[PDB]
Amino acid sequence: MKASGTLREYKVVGRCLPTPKCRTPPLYRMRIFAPNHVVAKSRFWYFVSQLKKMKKSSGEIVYCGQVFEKSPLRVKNFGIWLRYDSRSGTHNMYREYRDLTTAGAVTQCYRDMGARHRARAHSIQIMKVEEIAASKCRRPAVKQFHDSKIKFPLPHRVLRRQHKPRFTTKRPNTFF
Amino acid sequence: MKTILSNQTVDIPENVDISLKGRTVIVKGPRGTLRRDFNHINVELSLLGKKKKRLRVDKWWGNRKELATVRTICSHVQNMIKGVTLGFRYKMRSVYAHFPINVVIQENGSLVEIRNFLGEKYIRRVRMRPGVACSVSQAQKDELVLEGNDIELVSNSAALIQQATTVKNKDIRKFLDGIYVSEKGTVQQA
Amino acid sequence: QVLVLDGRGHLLGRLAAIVAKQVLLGRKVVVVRCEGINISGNFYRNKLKYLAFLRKRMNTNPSRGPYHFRAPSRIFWRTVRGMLPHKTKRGQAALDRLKVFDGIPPPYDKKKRMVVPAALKVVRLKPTRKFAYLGRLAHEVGWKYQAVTATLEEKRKEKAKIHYRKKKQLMRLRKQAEKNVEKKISKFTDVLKTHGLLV
Amino acid sequence: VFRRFVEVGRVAYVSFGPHAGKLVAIVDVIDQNRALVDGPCTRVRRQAMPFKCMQLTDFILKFPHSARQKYVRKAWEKADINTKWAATRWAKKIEARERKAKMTDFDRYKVMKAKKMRNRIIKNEVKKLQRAALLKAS
RNA sequence: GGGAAGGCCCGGCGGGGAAGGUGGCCCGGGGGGACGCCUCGCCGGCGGGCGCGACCCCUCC
RNA sequence: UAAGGCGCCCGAUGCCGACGCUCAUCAGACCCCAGAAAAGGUGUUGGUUGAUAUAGACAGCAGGAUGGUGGCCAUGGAAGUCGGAAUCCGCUAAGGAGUGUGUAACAACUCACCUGCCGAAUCAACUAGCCCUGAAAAUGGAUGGCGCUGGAGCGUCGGG
RNA sequence: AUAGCGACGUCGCUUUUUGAUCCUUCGAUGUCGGCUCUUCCUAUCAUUGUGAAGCAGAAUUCACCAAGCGUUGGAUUGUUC
RNA sequence: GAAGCUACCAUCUGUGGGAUUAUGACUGAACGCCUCUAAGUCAGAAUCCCGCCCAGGCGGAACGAUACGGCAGCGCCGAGGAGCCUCGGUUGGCCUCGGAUAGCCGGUCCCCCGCGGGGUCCGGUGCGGAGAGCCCUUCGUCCCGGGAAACGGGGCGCGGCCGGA
Ligand SMILES: [Mg+2]
Ligand SMILES: [Mg+2]
Ligand SMILES: [Mg+2]
Ligand SMILES: [Mg+2]
Ligand SMILES: [Mg+2]
Ligand SMILES: [Mg+2]
Ligand SMILES: [Mg+2]
Ligand SMILES: [Mg+2]
Ligand SMILES: [Mg+2]
Repeated sequence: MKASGTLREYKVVGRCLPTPKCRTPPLYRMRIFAPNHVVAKSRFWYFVSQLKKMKKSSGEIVYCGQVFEKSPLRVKNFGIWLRYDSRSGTHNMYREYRDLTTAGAVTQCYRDMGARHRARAHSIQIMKVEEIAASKCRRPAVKQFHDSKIKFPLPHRVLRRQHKPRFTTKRPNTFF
Repeated sequence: MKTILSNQTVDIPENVDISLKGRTVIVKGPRGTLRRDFNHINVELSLLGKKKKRLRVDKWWGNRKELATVRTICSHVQNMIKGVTLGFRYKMRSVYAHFPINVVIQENGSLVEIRNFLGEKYIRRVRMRPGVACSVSQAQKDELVLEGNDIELVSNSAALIQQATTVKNKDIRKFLDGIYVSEKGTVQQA
Repeated sequence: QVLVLDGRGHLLGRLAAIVAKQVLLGRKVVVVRCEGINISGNFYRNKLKYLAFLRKRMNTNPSRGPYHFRAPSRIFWRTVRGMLPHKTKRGQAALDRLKVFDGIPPPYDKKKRMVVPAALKVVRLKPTRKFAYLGRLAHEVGWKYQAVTATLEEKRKEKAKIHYRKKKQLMRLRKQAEKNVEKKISKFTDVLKTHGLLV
Repeated sequence: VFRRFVEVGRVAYVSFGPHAGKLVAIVDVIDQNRALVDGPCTRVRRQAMPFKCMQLTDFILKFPHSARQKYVRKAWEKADINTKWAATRWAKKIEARERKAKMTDFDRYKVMKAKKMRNRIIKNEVKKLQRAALLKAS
């Protein structure tokens, strides 16, 4: 996978072709976070090949569709169970993020993995994404945003658009 | 992780007053005035509460590396308050085996001359920091008293006149000679 | 038509790149008060870098080797030279359009000096980092005129304070006159207000 | 010292981006550098927004930290933010800047002509006052 | 996904839940406003003070 | 347009680019490629596993830290502290036939363990990122150079 | 065990030893030493400043910043050694 | 054996600071204690840099004199007079506080020190005492009227006084 842009969540269900052995193979459903449906289908085939004895040549994508966010206006806490490959050994972890959308949280997860462990999208295997109550949250970086009377200033505002007035007689102010 | 807010408050006594101009603090009390700036820390100082009751230090969005500065600022301010109301008295003693250490104070406590340190013909001459007064303690065979208002200045003078007397090219585990800080108290007790 | 820049608070390379581009684009640029320029990184690091530069000299004949100028103005001049094609006629002609100065000379003290926000320390560096003063670095590398320029700068500042006080007084007279004559200049003011030059 | 904080219910002015030049009300803080906001009455659909693009104003209106747009609009109308913002000096400077940008060539000439007289009268009167002050000093 | 949310009408109305707990209540302090302890200001007056003890007497934030 | 790039040299980010990580008194900076390992860090950032904490911990400041018995084999001397197995009981809020310092042996100090004050989170053992130690060659010297630390560095990414 | 050493192992660095190769030079790059002279490196013998010893002093070890300044006169041998 | 050269084979002379390394420390958090370190601070050397010393840049400064007496050449001035040749680029000016950024700017008597500097208070603060700005603004001339000015405008038109390294 190439974690291009913001990811989208896809529900993908697939099955083996009917064979003389069995008329109706069971349908298997999976949640895939992907830039588009093509890579979503590729990832589905990869995961189902690891899990069951299924291959794209001996299977078919029964359905593949984007699943939209149920409540994209409520800020939520997301717990992600994840499996990734390091330079020496592979590790399971659990990370919490804070965002409005499941796809946004997973994209945050990919960027954070790249930033903190140099792990790449082809190394990360995302396992579980769940909405987690603020009481069940356990990472302080997320927990510290759980209060009714949140209040903090913007202390040191760095001047942007530094080049539009490229030569200015003021020395800029950073306190607003 | 950067903490949203880290704060700590310091209570100041009634006999002393505190005035701050940005990040520099001025403490005025019975024994004098102490000024100290904190422009190299980059946190928020607030003299909240009428009757000048408390001084609060705030730090917004700081990692653990600069979260440590809050308590060090508060400790510095408390030390300034203590040195203004009570003052700092560093008492030190001279330890020798055979040759007595002859210490004489001149410039009314600003210069210290040390002679006969291990039969030394050389004379050690150490100058105190401005605002630190040296004296030879009464009711004691051999002991020096450093009086001051700034703990940093007093302790720096003590360290200066302690490191001025070090044994060279010999076993310092046997040649335990020189002047060492016996204790660090206040000019007047509470 | 000449661009007069003030060095105080600006970073060395960040200012040098902009100056070099402006000079190449044909504009005449004079940068002033070069000893106020600062460099990122701590003072010991920057001093070590300059000492490493000092160590580079031609073994057989140092008189022909690299020339290590000690004045802050010439240091800034050389780092600007490093960003120009000075081996060509175009590069040399460009380099001849730049003037550097320690302190602020009489041709320019009575002028308004420009500022480049894209190269300012307060904009480009977070407050927790360490920086070094080019003036101090040059002085303890072997610049011999730190004190003289300091006294001259003090004199210039104390003259500019008098000039600024006079400017404040004269303007205050201007504002008092404005509120005095509002009665008969009111009809000339509503037009500016409606066209948004006075609100 | 800090006077403008980021809490629930503060009115902020969006500087750049899609909704540039519009007021908005902070509903929640999503993360360190993102807030969930909406301008129920200033025509800004509820959405997330980075802190880098809003400038804090000194207007606070009370509602719970996740109240719906109905109650946000109720509080906005009750506090009557629009007229107070239009009356503050900040919006006056913005509106004057917009006027100067919109000014065409004929009004540019008229402004030049008016400014000529304004400056001439002020300069003459300033000269009179300076001479009077010099005489008073003497 | 015959769009997912969202908007308006307190839509009405069914019951249930805790918390990033609104009121209310209890504890604590920073307070103040009636200023009820001095000091000046004009024995009566108001304004000056950028006054001065309060304290559960409340009383508000 | 490809590959590669867009601080200046040097055409192109003079985007109000997004999220993080990193301070180096030897920083780092792009296939071939032009320089480094085992082993370490209470530098900092993530993660895994196990503990104990209002029956009041972790510090920290103070009080105790006992009898059989100087247990048996021993050595010239071994009282607990050089040596060989075991390691009991009553008193107990608790004390090990002992964690260490000390003497030839004691003595003495000290620890395990339990109490008083303090009143909410605290301990480890691993694992992986960046940085640091490991890291020494000869003409002066090379991320291409200048230089760069709210990056012009590193990782994941978006428009132009 | 770790003042000082360090077995059985195991990871490196250097090109002042020798190898291995045969890329350049066979219409020729004068092939050992010594003498003379300059400069450079540090893996520091001495000197300056330090830290640790099974450092009482003296003497002597181990380690750190460090190449600024010194590192000789002779018998034997063509010698380098 | 003069003079002159000349020898540790004679004789004379050979220097002071600064920032700092290693290291030892102060205050002091992180981590209730502790800690040379994280912020801040101190001492510190045959090292490094500079001074002393040698040279003095397609680098400057101050000052002196500046071309006959038959011719003449020169220097300064006449907002000195026409021009001729050649080299080009440009196509309105901004004449100024210092500086901070986890803060600034401007007024102020209501006070205190030496007109200036502090205190209180009042105003502004995505900088309307703004460089996202300010100033000047040019088709020209002729009549009459209104607005501003009568103190103003223009004068190598003037003679002085200060203002500058
Ligand atoms: Mg010795
Ligand atoms: Mg390139
Ligand atoms: Mg030859
Ligand atoms: Mg030949
Ligand atoms: Mg070495
Ligand atoms: Mg020194
Ligand atoms: Mg140190
Ligand atoms: Mg020092
Ligand atoms: Mg022309």
